[PDB]
Amino acid sequence: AGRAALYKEVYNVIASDGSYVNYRHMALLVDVMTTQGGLTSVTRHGFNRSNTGALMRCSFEETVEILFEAGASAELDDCRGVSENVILGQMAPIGTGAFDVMIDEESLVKYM
Amino acid sequence: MFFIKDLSLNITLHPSFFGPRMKQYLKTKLLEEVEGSCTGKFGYILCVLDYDNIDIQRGRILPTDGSAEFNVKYRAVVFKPFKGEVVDGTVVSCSQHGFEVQVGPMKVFVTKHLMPQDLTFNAGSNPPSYQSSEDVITIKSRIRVKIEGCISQVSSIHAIGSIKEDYLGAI
Amino acid sequence: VGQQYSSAPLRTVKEVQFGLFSPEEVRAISVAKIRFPETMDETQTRAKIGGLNDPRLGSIDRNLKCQTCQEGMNECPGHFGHIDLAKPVFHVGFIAKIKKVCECVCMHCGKLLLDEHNELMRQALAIKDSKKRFAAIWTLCKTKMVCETDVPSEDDPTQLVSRGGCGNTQPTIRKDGLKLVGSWKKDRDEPELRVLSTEEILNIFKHISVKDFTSLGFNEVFSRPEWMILTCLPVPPPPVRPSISFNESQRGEDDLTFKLADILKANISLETLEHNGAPHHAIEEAESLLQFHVATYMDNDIAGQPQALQKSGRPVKSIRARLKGKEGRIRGNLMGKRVDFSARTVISGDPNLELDQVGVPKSIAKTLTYPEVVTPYNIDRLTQLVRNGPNEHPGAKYVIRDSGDRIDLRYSKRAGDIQLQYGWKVERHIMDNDPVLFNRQPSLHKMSMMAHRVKVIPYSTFRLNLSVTSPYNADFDGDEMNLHVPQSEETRAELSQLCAVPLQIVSPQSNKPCMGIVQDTLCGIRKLTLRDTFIELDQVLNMLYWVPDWDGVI
Amino acid sequence: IFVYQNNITPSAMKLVPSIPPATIETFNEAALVVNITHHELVPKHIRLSSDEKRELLKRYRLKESQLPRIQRADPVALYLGLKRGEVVKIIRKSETSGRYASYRICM
Amino acid sequence: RLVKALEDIMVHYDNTTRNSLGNVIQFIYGEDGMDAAHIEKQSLDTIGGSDAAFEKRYRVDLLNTDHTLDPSLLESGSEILGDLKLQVLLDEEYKQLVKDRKFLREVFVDGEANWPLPVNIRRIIQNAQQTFHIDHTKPSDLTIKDIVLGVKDLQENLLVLRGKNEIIQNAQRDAVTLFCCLLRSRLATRRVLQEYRLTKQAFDWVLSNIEAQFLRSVVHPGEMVGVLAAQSIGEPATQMTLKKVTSGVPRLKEILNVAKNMKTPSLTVY
Amino acid sequence: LKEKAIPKDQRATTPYMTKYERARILGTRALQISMNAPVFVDLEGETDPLRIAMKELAEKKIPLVIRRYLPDGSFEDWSVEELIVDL
Amino acid sequence: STSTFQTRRRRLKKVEEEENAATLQLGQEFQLKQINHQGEEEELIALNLSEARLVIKEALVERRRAFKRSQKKTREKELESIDVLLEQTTGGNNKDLKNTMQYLTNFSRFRDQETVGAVIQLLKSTGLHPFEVAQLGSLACDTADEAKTLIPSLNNKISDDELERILKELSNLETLY
Amino acid sequence: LRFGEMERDCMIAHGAASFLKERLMEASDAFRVHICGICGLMTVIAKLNHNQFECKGCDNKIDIYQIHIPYAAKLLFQELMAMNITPRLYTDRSRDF
DNA sequence: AGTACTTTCCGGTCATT
RNA sequence: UUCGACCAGG
DNA sequence: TAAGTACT
Ligand SMILES: [Mg+2]
Ligand SMILES: [Zn+2]
Ligand SMILES: [Zn+2]
Ligand SMILES: [Zn+2]
Repeated sequence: AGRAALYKEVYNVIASDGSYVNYRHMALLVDVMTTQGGLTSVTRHGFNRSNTGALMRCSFEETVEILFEAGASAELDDCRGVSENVILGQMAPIGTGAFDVMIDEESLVKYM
Repeated sequence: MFFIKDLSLNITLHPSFFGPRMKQYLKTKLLEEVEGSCTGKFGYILCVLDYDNIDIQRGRILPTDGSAEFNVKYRAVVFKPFKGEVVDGTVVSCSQHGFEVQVGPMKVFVTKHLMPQDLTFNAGSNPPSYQSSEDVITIKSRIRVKIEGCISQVSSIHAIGSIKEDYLGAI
Repeated sequence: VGQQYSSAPLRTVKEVQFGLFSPEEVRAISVAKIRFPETMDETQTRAKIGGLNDPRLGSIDRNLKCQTCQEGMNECPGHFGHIDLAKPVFHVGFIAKIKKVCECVCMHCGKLLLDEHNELMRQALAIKDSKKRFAAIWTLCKTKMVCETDVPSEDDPTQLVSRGGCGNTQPTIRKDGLKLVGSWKKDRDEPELRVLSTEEILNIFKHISVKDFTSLGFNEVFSRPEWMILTCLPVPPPPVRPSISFNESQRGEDDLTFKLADILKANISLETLEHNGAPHHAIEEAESLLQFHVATYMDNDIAGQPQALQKSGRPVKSIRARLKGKEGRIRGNLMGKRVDFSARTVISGDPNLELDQVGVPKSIAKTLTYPEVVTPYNIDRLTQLVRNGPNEHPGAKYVIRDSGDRIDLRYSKRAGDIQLQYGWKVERHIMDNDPVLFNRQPSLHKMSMMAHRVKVIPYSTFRLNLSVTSPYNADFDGDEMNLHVPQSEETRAELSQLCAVPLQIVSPQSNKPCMGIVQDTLCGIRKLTLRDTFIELDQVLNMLYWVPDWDGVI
Repeated sequence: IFVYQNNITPSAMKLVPSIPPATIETFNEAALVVNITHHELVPKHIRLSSDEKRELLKRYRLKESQLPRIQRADPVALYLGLKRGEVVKIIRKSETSGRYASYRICM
Repeated sequence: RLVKALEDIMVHYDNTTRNSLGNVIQFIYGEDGMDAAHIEKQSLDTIGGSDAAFEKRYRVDLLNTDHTLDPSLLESGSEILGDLKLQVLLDEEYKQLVKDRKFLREVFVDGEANWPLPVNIRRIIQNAQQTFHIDHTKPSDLTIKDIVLGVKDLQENLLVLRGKNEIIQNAQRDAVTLFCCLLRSRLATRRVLQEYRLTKQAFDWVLSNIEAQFLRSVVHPGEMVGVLAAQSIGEPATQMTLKKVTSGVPRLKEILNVAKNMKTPSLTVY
Repeated sequence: LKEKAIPKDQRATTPYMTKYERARILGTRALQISMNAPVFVDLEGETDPLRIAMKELAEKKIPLVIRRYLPDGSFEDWSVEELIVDL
Repeated sequence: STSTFQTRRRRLKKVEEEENAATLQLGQEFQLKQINHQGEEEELIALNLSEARLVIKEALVERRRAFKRSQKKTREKELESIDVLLEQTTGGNNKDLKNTMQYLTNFSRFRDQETVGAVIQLLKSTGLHPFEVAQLGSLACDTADEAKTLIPSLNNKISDDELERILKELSNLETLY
Repeated sequence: LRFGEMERDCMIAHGAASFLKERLMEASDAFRVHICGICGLMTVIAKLNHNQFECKGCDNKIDIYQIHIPYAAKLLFQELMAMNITPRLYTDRSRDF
């Protein structure tokens, strides 16, 4: 029900202006903010502390402070993070790259 | 000693050859870059067996150029000598420091002082050799060596072997 | 990218294993002793001394050599060097832990202060999360200050069980600058304050148990606590601390290249004291200096004021500083860079372009280029562009052959010549209908960046259609805009199939279209409506002719 | 279940987790004057069999951690009395599709 | 912040909303799997209106001279009146439209019946209309079975999730429910024949379209929803140029900060 | 790894091609075509690659395969041939 | 290069590279327990000369064959017969294979895929390790000593008499020339 | 001109995957380094001529990959190393999931 | 328990180093 | 390149 | 600017 409020509140903020946002969005955010357990704040105090990789959280408000304790605690990064790959110069698993493409030699013969 | 290990290799094929008989080209190239290869972890790659049932699997297209990359899984015949391994080959070159036996695709060398004493080295000979009381070792003479040590290098493998133990020498 | 073929297979990074350097590794890796603190001048003679930068490390002066690694400058990334310290030093950023760890283990024997025996501990040994064990463990043993030798097991509080030994009281600890000091309580009374020598700490750690590492947020292979203390120092190579030469007979050394210069100096001076007139503790007055530099070199925005200003009063860019958010590596160099194939000018409306179009000025279209690959389909057209030159509009300015070599179309004694080769690339001019990404910052919309159709036009302005105005959120009161040019056949596709303006017409942020009709067109589309309003032949005819898809039926 | 009035002694409560399997819970009167589950906002939850759970996971291909969570002390978590590991199914209404199925494991 | 906080969130091929850990954040993007883009404010006619009007509109009784479909509408009009095997489907329908009523009134208490929903049905028929030059004069040619049984066979295909099991195929029903309600609302026997004289042709068409059109309005596994939603909120946040509560911008800040001491605290007790 | 390869049956994902998919299939294909790869359709006089691809893609004569990874790592395999192309 | 069916998780400290000796301790890449492509396990594959001469020939041959389905669209006597099979299905610049067949074809000890068969069926009742079960097949041995000495990995694995019988049945199957 | 953070976020939204990379690499940084298949570092002494590769210390010469990454990144890394922190670059996942 | 401290997106000038 | 300032603009 | 932590 907390969620329900957190949403209701955020929604009212956008409504006061006479604007409109399709649920889903405010929902999504209001959710990301909740799932974890309670009220996880959209700030260096909250979300940017979760289990997410290092290189990611690394790019927002704590950087070095964060990287330091990453090697100290020998963290391992999945490189599933958008940011992760942006930093490596690789194609991020995002839309266009949320999947792979292959030449199926088989079908490559019936075509002639 | 000669083995039949299961290997695999990745070839990056350029869209160019994304033809009809691609399967063909791949295999072909597989061969270009293997039969004749050499590693310490595999030694001499000599021949790809079962040319026909070579697995190609689906290759995936890289992502900046159409080049595709298939993990060609094959099986072949290998040979990588070992220290303490006993093999017999044919001598090739022979000097004042010993002769070199050729056990297969490899060349094993034997030091003058890594043979017996009753075996000296005759210089003014033609072709050059090593004489004994009853034995005579030269070019074509077949020897059986005990590979004392192995040294990997570039695209080949050498090793020093002895004939000082028993049941070792000519035949 | 990089150029020159490498028989080295190529792959993508999949994982990033964060760790800490082990003094032994730092050594193995290094290719430079790094004994002298000077830069070069073999007695003014120009070159580099086997001392600092290039005692085998990277290079400068446009000269191959990188330990024969040749390649020279571009291609030879740096090759770390090291520099054996005199005495162990903290790691400016780790102190925090190093300290918080001691409060978790007692010296002399060096082992935990709470075994499976204490129950409140059990619960703190099940939590799987390095960050959380060590954040609960610590909270539990930061209080107890007596290395218990006998404790009441899972039975009677009467019966006492034994484990490790040496009750040697545990001193509480506090942080003063770059050192750790603690008091040992003596009963009978009054404290006993002494400075914990690194040399000491380091030791207590080396002995910490293997399972003890782990229990506390660490890793036997990648990060043993004992490494938070610097024994050997890795020496970033030129490319990390490059120079800046004003031709010759001058200087240009980088900030970093100095702190090492100091660290190095302040190291030697120490050494030359432990093998000479060593007034015992008139040294720890010069060992704090190394702990200082080798600290600041990494971080220089501490609480203990002394900024370590460099002669002139300029703060000194610490490594940390280089990564610090915004304007910095991570956020300014990696998460967002400057790029090529881009242009920006002033935008102005033009009621004559289809919505999805964008007016690009010849000036630019002749500057920006798209690499096309010589194919039998184009050969002809391409060769014509090449001949045309890089001055006439529909043309090109660079032909590049398989042989990884660029023909500069504006100079080449063969400009006019050249027969293309299927497989060659011909960077040509941006042509009418090359998809591009147009945009107006601040970008806070999918729409702040859309793909348009290039339409080469005269005069100097990006001329965008009016209705696509409100999505970028732009006026023409002098507003500027950015244009990026795709580069690979598959890149374009991504713009044209997902970023094209016609697509952005209906927006998800509000499940309603996001572009409409404004100003004249709107205002006028009301007037032109009204019952009151009629139009006569002569004109109704032209109006028809204007709608391009008029079925020709008055 | 033990219902206290103004409070229990810290000497007392430290005797609940000393006789497993069995379990005990502490509730204040003033907190049970009203049932929270009856609140407009709070949607109805539901416990899940260690069968229904080992399923949920298998059908989404989830590991225990990737699942949304509920506090061990959460008002509703108590009303139903979950246990570190039990999963609750939250079914609420939705302005996008009548009903929505959500899951909350427990920490 | 809003962004950095949701980058990693996208819809994975299973139609779940997760991040880089794979921690489910939404089991079906937006609790319905529909892409924001394909949605319009439609009206769930079944909600508002007097209990009286409701009957006059959706109720069909084949056992009554005044509550049956006048044979001026359906071709097989006269030969139906009374049939008892039909008045079972004809009543199954109604009992449902009624379940519907009560359901919506339990979700949208306000009474507001206009909501965002994929597939604009209003128009889809409007086209059906002037596409088949349908004359409001002569009688249809739909069996009563034709209608009711096809509408039921429609909901069967509005697939959002696909899975080959209960848990999954159960969610299916869920993330569609609302829509169907709107579907049954506009494809109820009386309506289908009295309000929009559809022919067998038109109807079979109107159905086909709804199916296809729906299947398009699903969300694409690939959509980086997070970033999207982020902006979608933080965008109309900049356009905020400024009864005595805390207000907009500062408040939103207050909210994302999860601050303990809010300027305005209030609390409405009914 | 094959435990991570889902059978052609038991298949679950969308029977239709995602907009990103096609977008990439076309791009990708275009690229290759522009690389002098072999074209499997009569170029009705077409000469622009992404154009050709758009054709190959409508005669569903593209030798590619979209491998859809799942959150847990297991993937599903589909062919441009199978995949329905609405849009 | 060319990977080998077994991703050994190398966690940084690569230091234990044991020695190589007829202590049957072959590089990790040749444990008795290696992995087959099908994902199954399988005993190492030990080829004794002349048994190898046949595997190679058998494929170098059936290659020439499938090299023509697609084409449409006595000691000194075998030196010549093989040289051709190469100059048809080999790389020609595989000077190793050339030399591998000479050697392999000269020191070979059997000509029939039947003889080589029995050799195998025989030694394969020993319970011996593949590498020995090779040397025994490609090295002339008259005594248990000449044997248990040029293959010191045998020493305690088989009575002298037994090993001696086997050696008898070898020179007995040893095809002439 | 600059393709700052915001501009990225947009492409990410668009799902314009490849494009994003293209701005980030090909049209900017893009660099090619070598690694030790063992100790995920830049150590590698690539002579890219006599094909020699080495990496004494982890002592290789056989297991070596080549990767493409934004030069800025290489730096990020080298800067991190000078701070005595190790960022490992591995070409294969071993943690599954 | 209080007070201070630290932590919007995007050309050319001058001055110093 | 950098620090600083200023500016200048959307 | 204004808020939030961590710190003295
Ligand atoms: Mg303005
Ligand atoms: Zn170099
Ligand atoms: Zn102790
Ligand atoms: Zn290495």
